[PDB]
Amino acid sequence: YNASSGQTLTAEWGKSYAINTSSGRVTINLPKGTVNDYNKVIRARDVFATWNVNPVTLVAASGDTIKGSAVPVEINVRFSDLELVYCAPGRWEYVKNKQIDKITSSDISNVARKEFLVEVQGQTDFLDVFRGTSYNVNNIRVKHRGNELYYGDVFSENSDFGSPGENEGELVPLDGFNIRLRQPCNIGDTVQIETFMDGV
Amino acid sequence: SQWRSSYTRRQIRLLDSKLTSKTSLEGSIYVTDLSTMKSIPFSAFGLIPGEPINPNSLEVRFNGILQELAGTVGMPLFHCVGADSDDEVECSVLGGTWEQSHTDYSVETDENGIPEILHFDSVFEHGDIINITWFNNDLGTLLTKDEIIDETDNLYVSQGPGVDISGDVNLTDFDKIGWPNVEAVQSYQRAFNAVSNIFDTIYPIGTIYENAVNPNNPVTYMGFGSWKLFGQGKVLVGWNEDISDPNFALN
Amino acid sequence: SQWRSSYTRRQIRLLDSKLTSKTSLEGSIYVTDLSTMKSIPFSAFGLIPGEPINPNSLEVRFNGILQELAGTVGMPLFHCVGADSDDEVECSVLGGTWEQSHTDYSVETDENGIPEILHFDSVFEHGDIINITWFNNDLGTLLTKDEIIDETDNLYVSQGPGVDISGDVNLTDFDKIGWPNVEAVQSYQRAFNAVSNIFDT
Amino acid sequence: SLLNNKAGVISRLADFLGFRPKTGDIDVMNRQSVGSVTISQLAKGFYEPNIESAINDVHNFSIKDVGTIITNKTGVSPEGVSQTDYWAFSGTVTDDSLPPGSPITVLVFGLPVSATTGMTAIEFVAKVRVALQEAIASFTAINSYKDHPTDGSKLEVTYLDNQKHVLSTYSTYGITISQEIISESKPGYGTWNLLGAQTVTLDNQQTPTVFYHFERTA
Amino acid sequence: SLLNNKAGVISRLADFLGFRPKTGDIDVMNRQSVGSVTISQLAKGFYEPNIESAINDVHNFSIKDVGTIITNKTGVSPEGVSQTDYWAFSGTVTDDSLPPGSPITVLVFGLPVSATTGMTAIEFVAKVRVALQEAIASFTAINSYKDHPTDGSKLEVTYLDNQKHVLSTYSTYGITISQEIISESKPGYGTWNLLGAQTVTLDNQQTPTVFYHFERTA
Amino acid sequence: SLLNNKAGVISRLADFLGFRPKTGDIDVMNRQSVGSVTISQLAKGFYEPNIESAINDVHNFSIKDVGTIITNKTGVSPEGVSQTDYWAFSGTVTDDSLPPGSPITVLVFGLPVSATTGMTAIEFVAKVRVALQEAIASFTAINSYKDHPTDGSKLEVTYLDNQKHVLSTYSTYGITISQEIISESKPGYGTWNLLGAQTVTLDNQQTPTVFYHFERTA
Repeated sequence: YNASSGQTLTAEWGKSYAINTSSGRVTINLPKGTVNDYNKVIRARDVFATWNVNPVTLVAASGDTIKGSAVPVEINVRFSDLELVYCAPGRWEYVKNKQIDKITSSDISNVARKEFLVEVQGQTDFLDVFRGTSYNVNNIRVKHRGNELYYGDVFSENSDFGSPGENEGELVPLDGFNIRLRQPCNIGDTVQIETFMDGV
Repeated sequence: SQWRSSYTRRQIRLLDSKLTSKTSLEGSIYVTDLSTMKSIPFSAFGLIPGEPINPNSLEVRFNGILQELAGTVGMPLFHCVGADSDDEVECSVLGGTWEQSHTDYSVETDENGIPEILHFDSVFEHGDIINITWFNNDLGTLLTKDEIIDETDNLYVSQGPGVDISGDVNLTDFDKIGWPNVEAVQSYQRAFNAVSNIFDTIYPIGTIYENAVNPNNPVTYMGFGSWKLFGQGKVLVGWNEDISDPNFALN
Repeated sequence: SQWRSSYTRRQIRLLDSKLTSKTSLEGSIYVTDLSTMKSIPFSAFGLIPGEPINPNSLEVRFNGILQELAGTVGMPLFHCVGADSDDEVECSVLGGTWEQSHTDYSVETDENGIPEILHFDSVFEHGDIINITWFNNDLGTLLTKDEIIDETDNLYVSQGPGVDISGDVNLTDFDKIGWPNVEAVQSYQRAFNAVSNIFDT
Repeated sequence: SLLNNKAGVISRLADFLGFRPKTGDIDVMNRQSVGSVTISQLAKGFYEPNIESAINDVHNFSIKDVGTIITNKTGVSPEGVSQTDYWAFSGTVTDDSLPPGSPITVLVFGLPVSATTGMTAIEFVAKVRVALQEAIASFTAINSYKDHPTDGSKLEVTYLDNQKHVLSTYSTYGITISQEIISESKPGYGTWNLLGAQTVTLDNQQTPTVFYHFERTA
Repeated sequence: SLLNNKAGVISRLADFLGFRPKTGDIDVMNRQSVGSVTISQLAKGFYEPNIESAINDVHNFSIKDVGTIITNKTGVSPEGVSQTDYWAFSGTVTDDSLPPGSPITVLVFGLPVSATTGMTAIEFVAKVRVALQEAIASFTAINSYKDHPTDGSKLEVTYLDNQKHVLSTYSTYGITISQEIISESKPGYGTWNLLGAQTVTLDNQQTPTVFYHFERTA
Repeated sequence: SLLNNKAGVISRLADFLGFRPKTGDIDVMNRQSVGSVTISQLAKGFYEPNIESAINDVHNFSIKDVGTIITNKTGVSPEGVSQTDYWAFSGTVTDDSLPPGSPITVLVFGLPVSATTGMTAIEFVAKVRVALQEAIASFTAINSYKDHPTDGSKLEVTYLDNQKHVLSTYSTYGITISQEIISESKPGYGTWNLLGAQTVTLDNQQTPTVFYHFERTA
């Protein structure tokens, strides 16, 4: 597909595509509504890499997402090749990070750290976890610099975790946003909390 | 995960040859013969080990002027009119030697992470300033209370203008219907808060409704209103305000 | 790796009249008499089928020059002083016939949901170049309850309570209507989302 | 190409505004092209042929030294003539963003005129007189003004230079401001003097021709 | 400093392009510097000495009034001479973005020429003739053109002004467009007339010298 | 309005810098206004009247053809005169960003001068001599320089053009750089020759008046 013809393109299931974005943008729009067909890969790539420079513009049309929030994805990756099938849970698979010559492969989860220096005593809970969005419960991270015990598959008296703002005792379920702790800890005894989170 | 940069930016100032007499410094000072070397390698700008930019959306400017440089792409293209020695088009050398501009005018970005060297050709005045603005994250916009007010606009149906009701009447007896037993209703506003409000204006008391097949009280299929069967074995005929109508004027 | 960025730049280069040889193409070529048509429509620019200029933000630039053309809104206002025929004040016309400016200086953008069209007024040299700014629109939405819960009643009516309908009937026969051909209907609530709900009620 | 074209100017200041010099131009001291880069702009850093030098060169070219004889048969002194004009004013000063009698400034052909709302053209002109004084006092483009003899709403105007000045009629604040050109400006420079008449019979003419020798007095 | 330097120009329009005036320049009416700010640009708001006024001043300086006698021993009328040139064209019109015989416009030395792909230089020139008519009809830089007598692919060209015009050979759409300068332009202005010859014996010369008195007829 | 005003210039290059042409200006070949758009800038795409053409027009106007007789009673040849100046230098070269004896470049009235820290004005001038050679060698604004006879810290300077050059005293790197104007430049162009003296008794004068006929030799 020339970068010269349109700045967009659309829709052939079993037809495979070298992509020129040099002359300008390429905005790809794949077929939609797709019934139960799935089973259908489409192919876009860089024979020559005009990705980077002027990249892809990948547009799924509404409906079934490719992945996540369905907003149009863009690929800086210089070389690239795009294997995407319509996947029966109304989905378009995308091979993560890939090109010729290069194994970029799989995916990188996201750990960030935020230390809580404890003051004032009290401080048996911490709210919103990382300010934006939520904590990811499955891997509990909190430290007194002693690294605190599991929240666990079964919340226990053994597991020392408050979990958000429970009225009395402490809440059996864990919530991402707000956490609580059974301990007042101490000022200067630092509650050091991290997540293993999906998206940043 | 790296959270990288979230914008930042770069700008370079070079002066030529001995006029500096000093070598390049960070992204602050650069030095060269300007006519000798087109483009830039950038370690010339300040470098920090995030891979800085979306190479696609790249603000590359010089003087104080916004100008489209990076890649030696342009919507006019004209690599064949890169064409030094003013051989105008067609890529065939005429007059002086034409050659394909691999680097067309302005900047030609390069290979893998970012341009490794942005490859530029144009003349400058020996003191240079080059505006390199490389964004990350995004830009949201924020408005107060006008969304919730302006956005529902097409959503809802508004109350619109409120109406006073000067004409309404009521039955002072609901067994025997009609005059002499009728009572007009004093002025008050209808601002339509719910459907029933709408319902009363469309079916004010004394409204004659007829469903064809439904024997049921209208409030059954409607949901509103106190309804009485009416005019059985009786035709409805326009009552006249001209008393001369012997039947249909006087009651 | 690169975080990249969320944004788009757009441009046109137009050449006037005959001199082009080349019709308006994508956001690549545009041809016209600059004299004749003020502004431009954009399909003549780079377009994704949607989302021009998240309405809280615009930068449209021409030449290499950087100025607020946007929307033909301006802090000077001068919607009067747009003023072809150059009468200065009062918008009352004197001498040559004066115009309250439909489009005051430079870029106007009409359209509602987004501005599918832009308008513009300026005179340029034969060759023109344009520069265009589309921010990521997506996010900001706000405010919680106590105010918006007060926002509803004084203004937009309400759905009010929903009503069960036990007296509905449906036509079994649509040529010769009704009895014997009728069907009693089971009870159902009517919550009014649209006027059709109302209309049928 | 407009990019590096628009790149262009930087510093304005026609010293710094470039000029493609005339190819093979010796007319300066039999030396260099008109508009060639000068030690003025070198000191200012600008290394290119420029608009500044181009003006002074031809300027220095078109200026004959004091005492030079200009000779014609006609007899008009070479000395330039300034343009003299009327500025016709009409209406009453009107500002609807201020109450009546609101002092405002009005630019008359670019001359600010302080006037209060409600002034007719005459009272407006009364204020215009104040500005024209400054235009004379600042000596900006206006040699002198004079009140229109039979009209208070007009003013006789004289310009400093010998150039031609044509301006556009406009109406501000309910005051129409128009320029009525009275006298054309005439080309010339400096102060010149007719020496007198020389009658000359050309070589094979029968008819003696008269000349008028104009010395430069300034 | 390039910042506030680049700040500079704003409005273009050499009216509005500033000029550092000549220091102590009376040459205008024995009054003001060349390029001093004029009532024209005041009316336009521009308050600074400018390029506009600088051109008209020296212009008004270098223009001698009608009837002025120019005298030389040589005898060439002061009247300027326009430059006359050939425009040499070659090749066949070629557009690979369009089918053969595709009407396109070709800028010949900045003159648009409507031509269809496949036209040789001659057919191209046939179209060039159309444009040159407009260049004459619009009276833009081109006084007249004439077909090259022995060549259809060349055109004899005449320019409006008396200036010198040198252009660069280029080849567009398989059409090489080159300018062949025929006649040099000569300095001068207006219409002038030789009165005749005056033979003059200078004061202590033995040899009578002849002069040629050129009156300005326009 | 500054928006579309500032829109303005694009390409700089006074070819491409517009000019509002003189209204009703025939002075070019009795044809077009001064500064009218020329085939030069047409070829360059610029379709508007411009500053370039305006300079050459009046230039071509103020240049009398070779052999033209200029006549005066005074007797000064029309030939222009370049300005000659002193450049007074003082102090010791000082760079506190470098050790003593650190080679640096110093711009003298825009002329780079390579000098090492610690040089007094004289040693600085010793280097200034090197630059002035280039200023002569590049033939930029400087016709010639000469060492001040009694002062090493001054230099006699001559400029290429006949224009007037006035520069500002400044002190860089502990070196004060000032220009001392020696000789005024005089208006004129080309090379001219006095033919001799003509004594003329005007028509009804009693007194014979002498003239001086200046032929143009270049």
